[PDB]
Amino acid sequence: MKTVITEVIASADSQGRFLNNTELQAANGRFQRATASMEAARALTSNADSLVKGAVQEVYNKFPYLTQPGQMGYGDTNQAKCARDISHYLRFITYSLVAGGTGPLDDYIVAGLREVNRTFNLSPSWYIEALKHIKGKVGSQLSGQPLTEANAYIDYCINALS
Amino acid sequence: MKTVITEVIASADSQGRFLNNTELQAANGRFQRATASMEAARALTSNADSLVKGAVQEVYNKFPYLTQPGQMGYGDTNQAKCARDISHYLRFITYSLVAGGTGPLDDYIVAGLREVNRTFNLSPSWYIEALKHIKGKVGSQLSGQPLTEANAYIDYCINALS
Amino acid sequence: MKTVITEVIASADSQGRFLNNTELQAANGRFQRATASMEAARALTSNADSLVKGAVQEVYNKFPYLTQPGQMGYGDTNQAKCARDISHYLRFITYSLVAGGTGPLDDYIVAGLREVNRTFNLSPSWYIEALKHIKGKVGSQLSGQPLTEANAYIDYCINALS
Amino acid sequence: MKTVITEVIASADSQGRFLNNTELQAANGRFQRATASMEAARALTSNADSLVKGAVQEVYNKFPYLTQPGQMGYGDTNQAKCARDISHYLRFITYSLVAGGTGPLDDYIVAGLREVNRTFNLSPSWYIEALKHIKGKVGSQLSGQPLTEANAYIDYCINALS
Amino acid sequence: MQDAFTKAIVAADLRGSFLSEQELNQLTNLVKESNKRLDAVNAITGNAAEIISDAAHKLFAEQTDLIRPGGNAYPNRRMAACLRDMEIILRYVSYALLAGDASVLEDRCLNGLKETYVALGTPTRSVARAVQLMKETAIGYVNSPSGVTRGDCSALVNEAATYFDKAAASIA
Amino acid sequence: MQDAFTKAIVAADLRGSFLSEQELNQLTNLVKESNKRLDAVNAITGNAAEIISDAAHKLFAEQTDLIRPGGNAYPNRRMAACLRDMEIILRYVSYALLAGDASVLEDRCLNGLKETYVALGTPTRSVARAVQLMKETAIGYVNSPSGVTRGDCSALVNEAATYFDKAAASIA
Amino acid sequence: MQDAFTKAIVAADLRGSFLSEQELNQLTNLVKESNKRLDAVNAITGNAAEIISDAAHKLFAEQTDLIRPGGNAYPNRRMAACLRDMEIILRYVSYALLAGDASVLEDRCLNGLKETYVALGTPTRSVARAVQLMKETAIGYVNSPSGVTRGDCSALVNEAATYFDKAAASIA
Amino acid sequence: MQDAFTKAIVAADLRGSFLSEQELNQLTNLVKESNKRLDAVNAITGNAAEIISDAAHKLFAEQTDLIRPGGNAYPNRRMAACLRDMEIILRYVSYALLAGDASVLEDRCLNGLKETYVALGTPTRSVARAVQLMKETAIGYVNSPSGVTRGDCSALVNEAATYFDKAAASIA
Amino acid sequence: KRVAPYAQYLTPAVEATPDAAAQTKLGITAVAPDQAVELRPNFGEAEVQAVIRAAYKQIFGNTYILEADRVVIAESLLRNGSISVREFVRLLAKSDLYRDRFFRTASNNRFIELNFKHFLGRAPYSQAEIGEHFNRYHKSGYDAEIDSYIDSDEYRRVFGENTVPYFRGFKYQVGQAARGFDQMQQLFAGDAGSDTDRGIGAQPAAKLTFPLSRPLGVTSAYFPSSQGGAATSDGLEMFTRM
Ligand SMILES: CCC1=C(C)/C(=C/C2=NC(=C\c3[nH]c(/C=C4\NC(=O)[C@H](C)[C@H]4CC)c(C)c3CCC(=O)O)/C(CCC(=O)O)=C2C)NC1=O
Ligand SMILES: CCC1=C(C)/C(=C/C2=NC(=C\c3[nH]c(/C=C4\NC(=O)[C@H](C)[C@H]4CC)c(C)c3CCC(=O)O)/C(CCC(=O)O)=C2C)NC1=O
Ligand SMILES: CCC1=C(C)/C(=C/C2=NC(=C\c3[nH]c(/C=C4\NC(=O)[C@H](C)[C@H]4CC)c(C)c3CCC(=O)O)/C(CCC(=O)O)=C2C)NC1=O
Ligand SMILES: CCC1=C(C)/C(=C/C2=NC(=C\c3[nH]c(/C=C4\NC(=O)[C@H](C)[C@H]4CC)c(C)c3CCC(=O)O)/C(CCC(=O)O)=C2C)NC1=O
Ligand SMILES: CCC1=C(C)/C(=C/C2=NC(=C\c3[nH]c(/C=C4\NC(=O)[C@H](C)[C@H]4CC)c(C)c3CCC(=O)O)/C(CCC(=O)O)=C2C)NC1=O
Ligand SMILES: CCC1=C(C)/C(=C/C2=NC(=C\c3[nH]c(/C=C4\NC(=O)[C@H](C)[C@H]4CC)c(C)c3CCC(=O)O)/C(CCC(=O)O)=C2C)NC1=O
Ligand SMILES: CCC1=C(C)/C(=C/C2=NC(=C\c3[nH]c(/C=C4\NC(=O)[C@H](C)[C@H]4CC)c(C)c3CCC(=O)O)/C(CCC(=O)O)=C2C)NC1=O
Ligand SMILES: CCC1=C(C)/C(=C/C2=NC(=C\c3[nH]c(/C=C4\NC(=O)[C@H](C)[C@H]4CC)c(C)c3CCC(=O)O)/C(CCC(=O)O)=C2C)NC1=O
Ligand SMILES: CCC1=C(C)/C(=C/C2=NC(=C\c3[nH]c(/C=C4\NC(=O)[C@H](C)[C@H]4CC)c(C)c3CCC(=O)O)/C(CCC(=O)O)=C2C)NC1=O
Ligand SMILES: CCC1=C(C)/C(=C/C2=NC(=C\c3[nH]c(/C=C4\NC(=O)[C@H](C)[C@H]4CC)c(C)c3CCC(=O)O)/C(CCC(=O)O)=C2C)NC1=O
Repeated sequence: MKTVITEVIASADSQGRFLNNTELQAANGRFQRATASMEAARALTSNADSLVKGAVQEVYNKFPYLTQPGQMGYGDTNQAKCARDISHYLRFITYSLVAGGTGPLDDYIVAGLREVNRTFNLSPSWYIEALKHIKGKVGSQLSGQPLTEANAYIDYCINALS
Repeated sequence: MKTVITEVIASADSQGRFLNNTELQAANGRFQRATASMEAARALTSNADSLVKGAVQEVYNKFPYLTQPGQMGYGDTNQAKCARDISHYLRFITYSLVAGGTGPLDDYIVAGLREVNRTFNLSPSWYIEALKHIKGKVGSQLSGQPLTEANAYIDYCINALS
Repeated sequence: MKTVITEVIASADSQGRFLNNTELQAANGRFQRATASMEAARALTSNADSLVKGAVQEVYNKFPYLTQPGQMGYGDTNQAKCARDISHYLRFITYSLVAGGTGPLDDYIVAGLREVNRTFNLSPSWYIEALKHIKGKVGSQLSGQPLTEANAYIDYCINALS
Repeated sequence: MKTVITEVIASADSQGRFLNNTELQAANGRFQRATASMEAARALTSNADSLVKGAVQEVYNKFPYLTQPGQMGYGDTNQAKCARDISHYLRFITYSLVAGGTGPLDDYIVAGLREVNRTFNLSPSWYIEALKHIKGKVGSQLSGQPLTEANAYIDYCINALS
Repeated sequence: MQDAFTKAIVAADLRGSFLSEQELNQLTNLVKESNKRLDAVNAITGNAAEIISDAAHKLFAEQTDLIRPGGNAYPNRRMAACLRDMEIILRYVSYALLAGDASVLEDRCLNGLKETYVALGTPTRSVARAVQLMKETAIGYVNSPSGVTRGDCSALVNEAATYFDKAAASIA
Repeated sequence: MQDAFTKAIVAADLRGSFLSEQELNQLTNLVKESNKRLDAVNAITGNAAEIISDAAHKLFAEQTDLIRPGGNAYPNRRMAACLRDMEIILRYVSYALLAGDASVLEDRCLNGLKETYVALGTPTRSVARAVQLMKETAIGYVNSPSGVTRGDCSALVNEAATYFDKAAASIA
Repeated sequence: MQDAFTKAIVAADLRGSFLSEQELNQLTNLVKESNKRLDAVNAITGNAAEIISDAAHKLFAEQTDLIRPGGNAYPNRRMAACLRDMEIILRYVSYALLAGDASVLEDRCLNGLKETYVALGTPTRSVARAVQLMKETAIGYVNSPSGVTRGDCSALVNEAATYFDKAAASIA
Repeated sequence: MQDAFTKAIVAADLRGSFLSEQELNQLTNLVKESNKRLDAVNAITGNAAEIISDAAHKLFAEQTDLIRPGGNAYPNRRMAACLRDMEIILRYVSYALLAGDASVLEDRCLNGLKETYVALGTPTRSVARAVQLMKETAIGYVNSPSGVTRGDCSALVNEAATYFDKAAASIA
Repeated sequence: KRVAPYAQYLTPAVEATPDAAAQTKLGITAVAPDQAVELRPNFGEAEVQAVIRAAYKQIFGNTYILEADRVVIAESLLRNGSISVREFVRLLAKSDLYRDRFFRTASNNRFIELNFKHFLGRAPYSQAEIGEHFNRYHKSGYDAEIDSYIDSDEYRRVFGENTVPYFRGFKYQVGQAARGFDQMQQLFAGDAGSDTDRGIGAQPAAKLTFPLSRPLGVTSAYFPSSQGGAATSDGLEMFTRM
């Protein structure tokens, strides 16, 4: 799972050398950065419930037609599986925030994304719009380096979907 | 075993791909062609006995010296193993006719031919002359596309031996 | 071109290594054995042609149908190209004797032999019989280690043709 | 284990050809050379005791400081392990003499030498000086091709250590 | 590959929920002690050669059979292989120590290792011992270094020990 | 790879010793008989094709089932696989005759040879027989060659036989 | 690859002829001097390291420019490359000397070498000089060795020189 | 050949358009600063000889190897060639400075130049340095001249620098 | 000055062995292996044959490649000198004989094992490693899948462009997982052993699936041992030293 520590350890192993300064210096960054990351994580964690309901709705408000009959934003099961999916994204964002890298996002959401979405007729546009909305609201839950961190990972998902 | 069917399937598989109109068009050729092929096969099948005795003799008539003592066309066992060998060739010709490709010839006679013939002091010239004779007589057992098919495979063996 | 000298040098080079006592011992063998080799070479050199005319004829005497019209031992050009070819073999045998290895034979006669003989309808049997005869007569031109050397290379050609 | 015999066999195998006359002389070199080699071997074998004590001492006489306290030529165990090590070298020299190649030296002393010496703080200079001394005394135990052989292998060790 | 955070994340995900304020603060503490951790990894890196060398000298002091003919650290080729393995294991122990998780050690180094040595005829009990000696000296260095701020590194010294002890147990 | 000298050396080293005067003279004798050995290896090389061919003719004379459909030397592809096999073994035997040691034969050939054949459905007893026939003819040639100096080659003929017999035993 | 015999053979073949009695005896003489040749090749092998080292010491004694930053034998990486090339060239010169023909040297070492160095910015004149120094010392050793039978090796010393001189000329 | 206006025109034409009000005013500004530009070109012309001379003195002060035998600015012929190249490059830099575009410099001086020098064995890093020294002194003169009206020439000093820096980069 | 006796030190040695492990294991001696038949400049005929004979054995899994089936054009380019050993390989791997012999009748799992053997000379270190390859087959098809071994950092770093691939599984390579070593033994059958399907035609079920997934295992608790011999205890240790 791609993270600062993991990456440097892997580098060392490949080189078959020793945890030198370059590596130690790089690792310090990840440690020094944990405070901002983990503040973002705690805020995203406790607001999860509403961040998810906010983004779910925004998908329907931006794509009104989705909520009409015969469509994929209709009936309990579609709307249920949607909330769940955005919740998966926020969950992995918090994980990436805590982990010190994109690993959790890369391994659990990015690897395979397009194939899955294409087989199931899920448009990335919805998911981008869910995330754009989550990004709007996270503007007032955080600030400074915790916000920058939250943003880094939200944007990473938007770019991944694109 | 090389047939039109196996070839197109091999080519699909190796690109990780379902059979498409290109490959099904190909298969139709093999199926459309079966009638002529199988007529050649039936004629070669029932005349086998005499086609073999005709070609065996012709090897001795073209290489008179073979039938003298101390030579390889002398005694029951050489002359027996000869008839058998031409019979093997005609057999695989009929198989190649029925199969829709050279596979049976490639796998059971061509692969290894020269090494074997070289270790056992068997001259290809005999076998070419057996086949040239078989080709002469098959001129009046068949005609049209069955003859063309019979010819295709007889000639294929002659080129394998040159 | 394979000689004891080239072989040890090749083996050193391929390990990025100076010649060592192993390789110089080897070279001494080749130099110690030059006297016998070169005596064989001088004897084979001066008693030469007739070997070719003797073997050419023997090909026709053993394959009588050869010297008959319509055959490949008939007319000045076939019989001329035959003498030449046996002469090529004896020439490369002397070269291999002088060189201290099979290189000249490998590079100028063995590489490609079968393809050529097969395209031109040349039976190895003739050439083996030319060489078997040359081997019979060289029994009384040489003896001891010069004969063993002559034999080594004649036999090498016969195995190349089987 | 590198000997003239193993080398030519390796080259054939990798090449699939019968041991033939080019190769046989290589082998003849190794066999012709055995007498000188094995005379060197017997002389080095029976003088081993003193050759070792002579070289051990010479390491201390050339590096006087080694024998002072706190140093690596001091105390029974260092001085014991030294004699042993030179004895290992002379042993493998005799083996290389008897074997007809550097194999025993390559496999048991050269492969890994520097890594070991570097971890254990053993200077090659000592070992070169042990061997230079052994080379001086072997000047009067042997002469002619036995001396050349002894020299070949002693020098081989000195180059391995530079 | 896992580190101590990644491990937390995998366990959380298997519940299908977010961090359990429990796990969050366990990880906040790892960040709290991370300067000490960096010094501990640095202690090993900065003395790797001596740690291997000193372990080695002592291994063969104890087991003089390994350096006799017939012995598994004889001739030079085998000794170099043995010295190399000592380095490889010390390496993956230092990686685990930076990571706060044994997985890199278990997955790349320890997995299959015992069966390799048995196939080779390498005496596993001697290899286990060489690992025990590396541990003694490595921890020595973790505990007594060049002008590091004075404090308590026993938690980290324990954790390093368990990585040395994992390797030993896995191999013997 | 070992030869007869290398073998001596490995056994000496396992004692920690310079070669015994016992072993020295055993090897002096191998050098003594080496011209004969070269002729013996040369006998095989110089008739390799015929040795394989003649073994072959006779194998299928005896076992006419192999060349019927259903048989393991049918069709041409399988016969070519079989006939090449014979030649390899004859060639391998002669390497051993010069090395003066079976190891190259056991390690590079026989090594793994039995296993293959059963997986393939190749009748090992027939392969063993083909090896016995190569032996008969090969030794024939070792004993009755072109203008070699007259003497006694029975020691070498035995040793060649044991290499043929090793292969046969290993395969059947 | 050619040796002195192989060269003869190629020229003979281009005439369509068995070797001339002229060429035969030229080669008989090569065999005549072959023990001396083996000593000459052995002289180089037995002192390869010192030949390179001594050439090197002297090259940088003369040309401090390369030793200073900006120089082509600075830092350690470049010096190791330069020492390596000295060895490579000495190696192919010794091969040519065993062979009695320059071809292995010209084909495997000298062909393209100048253009390589120019691409790299390696001063070819300095490389030529390093080759001249190797020549001086190598020949020194060919002429004054350990208990070799006394005789005249000047023919071989010349021939070795031309191989050193080929390399120098080709590179400068 | 291009100047800054011509460049504008070529880009406009590739759109199929009359010049943008954007581009128009960029060019109006070039006309605005043109008296300063003329002084800047005049600064170089008026001190060309000293700029080359002073660059030169300093180049050989630093790199005393160039003026030794073996060096690329030895003997007189080579020094004159090197002095000539310094002038040629300073000349095309002044042309670019009058033009407000690097193209004349790139097309008639820099194009192929590096490969010329490498073919010749001329050390490109030394040539790059000679260009860096010309830059220092040339700009010196652009900034501190005879009774020119006081104002800010830093924009032009930058642009001149990039022409010197283009040449350096292109050559090294 | 007389020697402190030292003959006690060379006794037996204890249960002693003599560079046995490779041979006891069997076949390891052949394959603790000298580097490949590299290609030099101006390579002569001897050199090309070594590379060509060698390559086939190494990449076709020692199956007999008969005279009737040589890939006539792979080698032609290699001799005329247009292509490297590395692209000579990439041209044998996508040939019919390679395709036919291993991919066509092996499952994916089985098929993936052999590329690690033929192409990198080692067993797959991990379960994930098979996942990646199989997946890449699903999207990119067969040709792309083969490319990945040859065109990869690991292959390139070690086999350059001129060395021929060789077994390296039996020696510790930096970064390999512990199980590389035993796993490689299943893959290798000894020098006679060949990886071929003629007996059934189909070819065997993948060997490493069960070996690949064997677990960690927790001999936990664990109390260490000081015995062994008696080990010093006391406070005096530092002091004596001081
Ligand atoms: C671990 C990370 C992970 C992600 C991200 C994930 C996405 C994902 N979304 C799915 C389905 C779905 N996704 C949605 C999504 C939506 N429906 C709406 O009302 C909105 C338009 C939208 C939310 C924005 C719908 C309706 C389905 C049901 C599709 C179907 O089966 O027809 C499925 C198919 C399996 C299933 O039916 O649950 C996957 C795998 N799965 C994962 O394991
Ligand atoms: C499946 C396809 C297939 C083919 C084609 C085949 C050919 C073949 N022909 C053989 C022998 C033979 N082939 C012949 C052929 C002839 N003798 C004559 O009178 C004529 C000149 C000539 C016929 C034109 C002879 C005489 C032998 C015996 C050779 C020997 O063992 O000495 C053998 C050796 C095994 C044996 O003795 O049966 C093979 C494998 N085998 C196969 O499995
Ligand atoms: C350098 C080594 C070398 C060899 C060995 C060689 C063999 C060789 N023999 C050939 C032809 C020939 N070879 C023969 C041989 C014979 N005719 C007889 O009367 C006998 C049966 C027999 C001699 C035993 C014949 C008749 C031809 C003419 C074939 C043709 O063009 O139809 C040809 C075709 C080109 C040509 O027509 O000359 C080659 C290349 N060429 C070489 O360059
Ligand atoms: C099979 C071939 C082979 C060689 C060549 C070999 C060398 C070798 N020398 C060693 C140690 C040693 N070697 C020496 C050498 C010397 N001390 C002196 O008084 C002199 C300066 C010098 C002799 C010239 C010393 C002092 C040690 C002990 C190093 C230590 O453990 O601190 C060791 C470490 C294991 C041990 O302590 O025995 C090896 C492996 N081992 C082998 O298996
Ligand atoms: C280049 C990578 C890197 C390293 C190595 C690093 C080390 C580092 N170690 C530190 C503290 C420290 N390090 C230690 C370590 C120890 N105390 C002991 O008595 C033991 C001997 C040793 C046990 C490992 C202690 C006790 C502190 C002070 C407490 C703390 O900050 O946690 C600090 C805080 C500043 C200070 O108090 O000096 C830093 C920055 N920072 C980095 O960015
Ligand atoms: C090119 C590689 C090479 C070979 C092949 C070689 C052979 C060779 N065989 C020899 C002797 C011999 N070779 C044999 C061999 C035999 N005697 C028999 O009756 C058997 C049929 C046969 C059994 C193998 C005998 C008996 C001698 C004479 C005794 C001896 O020298 O040992 C001799 C000594 C000179 C002589 O007496 O002729 C040489 C040089 N030398 C070489 O450098
Ligand atoms: C292991 C590979 C191998 C080597 C190295 C070898 C050397 C060798 N050098 C020899 C002679 C000799 N070697 C030399 C060499 C020299 N004379 C000088 O004064 C120069 C300093 C030096 C110039 C190179 C001379 C002059 C002879 C005596 C004349 C001769 O036999 O040609 C001899 C003949 C016996 C003798 O007279 O000692 C042998 C066997 N033989 C081998 O099998
Ligand atoms: C014969 C060709 C020709 C030249 C050379 C020329 C120069 C020239 N430079 C001028 C101004 C100037 N020239 C400069 C130049 C500088 N100021 C500094 O402090 C720097 C040291 C230097 C930088 C290059 C400045 C600042 C002005 C006044 C502002 C301006 O007019 O743009 C003017 C306007 C009148 C004046 O203010 O003096 C002219 C006509 N005219 C021409 O027709
Ligand atoms: C290390 C040296 C080495 C050996 C010894 C070797 C044996 C070997 N023999 C094989 C096949 C074979 N071997 C034979 C041999 C025989 N068939 C019979 O009926 C006879 C009893 C016998 C001949 C005497 C046959 C027929 C096959 C093909 C089996 C098949 O594909 O159906 C194969 C499978 C690969 C292939 O077909 O090329 C191997 C690996 N391979 C090697 O690399
Ligand atoms: C994944 C990281 C990794 C590890 C851990 C590893 C272990 C490993 N150790 C090996 C050999 C070895 N390991 C040793 C080690 C020892 N000998 C002793 O007597 C001591 C008890 C011990 C040293 C403390 C020796 C002597 C060999 C060589 C065995 C032989 O070839 O006979 C080999 C066989 C390949 C080779 O020799 O290079 C492997 C794979 N390889 C790896 O890639």
